[PDB]
Amino acid sequence: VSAIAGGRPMYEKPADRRFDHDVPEKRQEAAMLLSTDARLGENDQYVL
Amino acid sequence: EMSGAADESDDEAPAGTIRALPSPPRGYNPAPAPEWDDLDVDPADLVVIVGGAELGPYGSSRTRFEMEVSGELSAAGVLELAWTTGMVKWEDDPKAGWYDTETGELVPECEIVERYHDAVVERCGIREFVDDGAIDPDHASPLLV
Amino acid sequence: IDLVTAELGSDWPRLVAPTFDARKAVVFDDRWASAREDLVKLWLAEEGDIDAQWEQLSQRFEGTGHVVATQANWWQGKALAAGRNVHASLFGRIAAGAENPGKGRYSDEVAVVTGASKGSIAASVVGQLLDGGATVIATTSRLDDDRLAFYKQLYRDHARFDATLWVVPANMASYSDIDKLVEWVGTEQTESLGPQSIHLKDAQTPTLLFPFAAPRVAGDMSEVGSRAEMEMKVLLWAVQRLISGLSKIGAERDIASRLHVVLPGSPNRGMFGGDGAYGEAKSALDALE
Amino acid sequence: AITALLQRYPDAETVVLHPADVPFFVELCKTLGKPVNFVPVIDKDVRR
Amino acid sequence: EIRVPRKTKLSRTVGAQIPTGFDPTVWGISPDMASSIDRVALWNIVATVDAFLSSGFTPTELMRWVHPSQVASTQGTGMGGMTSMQTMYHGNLLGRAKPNDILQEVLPNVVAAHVMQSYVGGYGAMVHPVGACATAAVSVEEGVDKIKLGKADLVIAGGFDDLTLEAIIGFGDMAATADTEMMRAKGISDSKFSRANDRRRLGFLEAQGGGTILLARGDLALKMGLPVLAVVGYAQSFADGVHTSIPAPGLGALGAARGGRESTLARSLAQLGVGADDIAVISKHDTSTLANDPNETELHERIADSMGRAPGNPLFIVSQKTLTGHAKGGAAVFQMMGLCQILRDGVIPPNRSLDCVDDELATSGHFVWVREPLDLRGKFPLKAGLVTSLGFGHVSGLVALVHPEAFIAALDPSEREDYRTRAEQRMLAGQRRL
Amino acid sequence: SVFLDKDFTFVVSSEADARAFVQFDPEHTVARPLPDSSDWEVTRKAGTEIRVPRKTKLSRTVGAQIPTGFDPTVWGISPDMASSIDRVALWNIVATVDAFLSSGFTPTELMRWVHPSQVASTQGTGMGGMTSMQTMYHGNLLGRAKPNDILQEVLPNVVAAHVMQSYVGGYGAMVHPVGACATAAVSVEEGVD
Repeated sequence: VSAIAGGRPMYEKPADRRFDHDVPEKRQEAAMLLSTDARLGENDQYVL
Repeated sequence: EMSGAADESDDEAPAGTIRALPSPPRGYNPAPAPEWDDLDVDPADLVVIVGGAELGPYGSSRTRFEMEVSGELSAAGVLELAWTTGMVKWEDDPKAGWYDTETGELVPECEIVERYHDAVVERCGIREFVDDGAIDPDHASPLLV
Repeated sequence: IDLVTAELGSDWPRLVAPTFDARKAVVFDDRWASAREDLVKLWLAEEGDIDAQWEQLSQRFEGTGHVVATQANWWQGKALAAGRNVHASLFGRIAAGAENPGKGRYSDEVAVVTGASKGSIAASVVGQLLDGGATVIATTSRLDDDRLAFYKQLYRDHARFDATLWVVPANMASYSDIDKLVEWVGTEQTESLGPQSIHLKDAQTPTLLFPFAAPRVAGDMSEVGSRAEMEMKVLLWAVQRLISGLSKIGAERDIASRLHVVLPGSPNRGMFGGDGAYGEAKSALDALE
Repeated sequence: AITALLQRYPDAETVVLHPADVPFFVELCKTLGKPVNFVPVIDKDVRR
Repeated sequence: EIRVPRKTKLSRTVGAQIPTGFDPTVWGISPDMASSIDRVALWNIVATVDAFLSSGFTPTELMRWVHPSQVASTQGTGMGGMTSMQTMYHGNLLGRAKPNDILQEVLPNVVAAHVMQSYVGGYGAMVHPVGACATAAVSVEEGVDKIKLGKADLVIAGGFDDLTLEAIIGFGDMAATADTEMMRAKGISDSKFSRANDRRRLGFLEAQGGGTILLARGDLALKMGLPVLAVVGYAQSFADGVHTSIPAPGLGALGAARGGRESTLARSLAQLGVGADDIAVISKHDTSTLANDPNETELHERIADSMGRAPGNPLFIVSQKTLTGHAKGGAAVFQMMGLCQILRDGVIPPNRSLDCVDDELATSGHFVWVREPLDLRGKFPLKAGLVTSLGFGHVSGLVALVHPEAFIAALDPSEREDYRTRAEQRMLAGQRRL
Repeated sequence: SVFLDKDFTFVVSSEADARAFVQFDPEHTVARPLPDSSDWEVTRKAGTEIRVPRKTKLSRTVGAQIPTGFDPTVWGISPDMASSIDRVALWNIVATVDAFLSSGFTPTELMRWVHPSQVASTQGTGMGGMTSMQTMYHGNLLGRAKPNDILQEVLPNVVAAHVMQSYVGGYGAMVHPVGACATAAVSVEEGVD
């Protein structure tokens, strides 16, 4: 009901979790796909 | 003396009639050591490739694989391509054999390489686009404003 | 244009047509890639025993070494087992080659060689320069892939560490080519990536210069008899402009480095009457000195 | 003689007579000096 | 409002095209079929016939061992029916006489539908993936999926696409295709312009064609007594993720190597008693584009790195796109075909279009790019290949292929010997039929 | 398609467009530089092929159509997406969002419980990208300005590819059945598989 009224339900994502810190995340790009259990923390609002 | 030696030739008699053809394709096994248990693996849960084929710029899977691995066709390579390209035809009319489809001439299996393959290589694989649609993208493509 | 043709002849205007353009150049700086493929081909095809001098020669060719090529050799060697006699010889020789690779050194030479083609003196010089850890500019008159494939074969054999080879279409008969070539040889050594790909002309100050370019007598256009006149431009005058050209670059870009030009003099003028070409043409090199 | 030839070409032992070699043999039966002792093919000419 | 005829000159003068003089008629397709169906249909129809010819001929022989509803058809397309599509949109707007069956014939599924009507006559599953460039490997994945769940015991997997006018102008506009006017300026002949992993790689050559494979249950293949070309140890498609950037290529195919010894890639191998080092060959998508080649290389480099690939035991990689060009739909099947032929013959095909390896690729040590054929004889065996394909819009895929003789080891010596007897008899009868 | 019986009156055209004219006709068309304006005159002789506009009346006057006034913009789709993508894409994109809304919202919440490569997309089409297809074959033959991304946007798989790029961002499987009329149920089958 919050989505229907406000026009909220469609948000096109900037993909923050991908690039979050320019230098390491491009380096961490490999390390993420490689190791199984690496995931998002909720507390930072979905950080990679 | 040496120009003369080069200028003085001679013909050593060579009588040769060569042909090109082969036995049906065989398989060469590889040497592999395997320590295995039999009953352990469920055959119902395994996926196995029974067969396969392709139609592409180099012809079927047989001719394409020859061009990829070798770089040149065998006897069966040119024979198959000349057949697929429609260079050679089969008539039950008298003389009963393989015939050239373009000029209507009887052909054996040997001359297939000599009479065709030069033209086969050009008109197979990658080449300038031959127009079967009466339109050339690169030259002239119909526009309407 | 009819009068100009009447004086000079038919072949001169047609052969003087421009050839060189800055976009057709090809650079091979990779040893690391070619050395790896070179070793595995040896390892698989090994037949001859340890008594071979080729193994010592190939080891000197495999002397190109860094973290990259070591990671190749040290691996296929460590993966090798005790399975057979060849495996015992390969493993030991490879471990020794892996050790000699770690301490490997290099030299540096910057050379420009013309007339480098197949089955020639200069081709033997080129591979040897590459054997000496040099940087070599190699020119070829025929740009066809059959000539292009040859230099790739020659490089992947005789290349050491620090070795970079350069092959280009070139015509020594064209003054435009000479000016355009050295303008390419002397500019930047820079590669700009914008929206598009622009390679700024590679600048390497030539140490050695080898004008071994050798026109041969082939007269299909009927050019016969006028060639000794035209080659005097090529063998000397155009060399003079070639020497002058690299002198400008050296002076403009301000190097005190001396370009060593080896002048391919013909042996002992006047005591042979049978050569007909070499003996007479190269006696003016004393005048050039 | 048979052994001498097919020793040189051992593949002749494992393979089919080529589809183009069949008309050749039937053709040779028709041009043979003394008529063939057998019937090479069942066809319209079987009476002949 | 008037529409007045004009013309345009375009960049692409060359494509990889089926050899001139090809006819479906020579193969024996009736003229009625040739008319009524799209050109793309003639490709998948003949390919299916020749695909069967590898083992059996009469498609109803399958109904001897199997209930017809257990026959499946999984056939991918990037587009498919292209001609029939461009035939309607021209024709209708042009009021020209065009066929009434157009929209039926433009359905990318209708092509193998035509094959099922004309040939197999199976009562079972039909699926038709769209993987863009990756449909072929994506198709294999679902063909594999259909069998293991008992939905169908026999599947046909494959992909096909065509090269037409407006297929070219879409790529050339998208900038993804190599510009021929630039290639001739660099002194590049038509055969040499598709170069994978090369420093000079200018973008992909577009091609046309189709190919298919017959995937079956291992138990059925023994029972029917057909040839075993290879074991499919795994198949997967993989997406990438959220990003704005257009050159940024999908890396998501790495998900198969996740977990190490617990990874899908290694466990697939381990079940055959095969290690990570035992994958000698990877068949890259190798589009020859500047975007795909280094990324797919980094991808294959990393999937090896984490799984504990022994240092400097590099995956020897073939590029078939340098030869056959890039056919969108039938890409990974031609690679699938080549990989089977790699396993049985042992021979690892060269990339003969490679003048120089890209200096960027040096950072990958688990990858080797071979310019000349390494031919493996009887004393030099091989084990397992991997087909990888990256489609448009985060379509990525991986198919692990393993040598047939790994399967024969599960029969016990008595039954193993009994199977070789049947397979030998089939080859002789197969050579006959062919 | 009609053949011109007698030479058409000259018309002014650019050098690039007029040289193109010559590439089709060339015995049948004639083009000249106009010395002052540098442009070219295009004169079609007799024997040229002309395509002349006409019309047709058709049988189907009615269809089942999404309620008039529907906008992907109202749902919150950005204008850049609406432009670049086919109409069919707007259907699958909004539907996917509302499909998630049944349970969770943020597509990355799936990556909390699951490794991203375990997220799959099985999406069927009978044709799909129809607009983008008809847009190229008209546009190209008509030389009208049309988008460069056309062939990418006509791939029946590209629509959910657009959704995976814009929303879920999964690292896992993508399959795109063609079932003609049956794709939907055919898609479920493979989604189950």
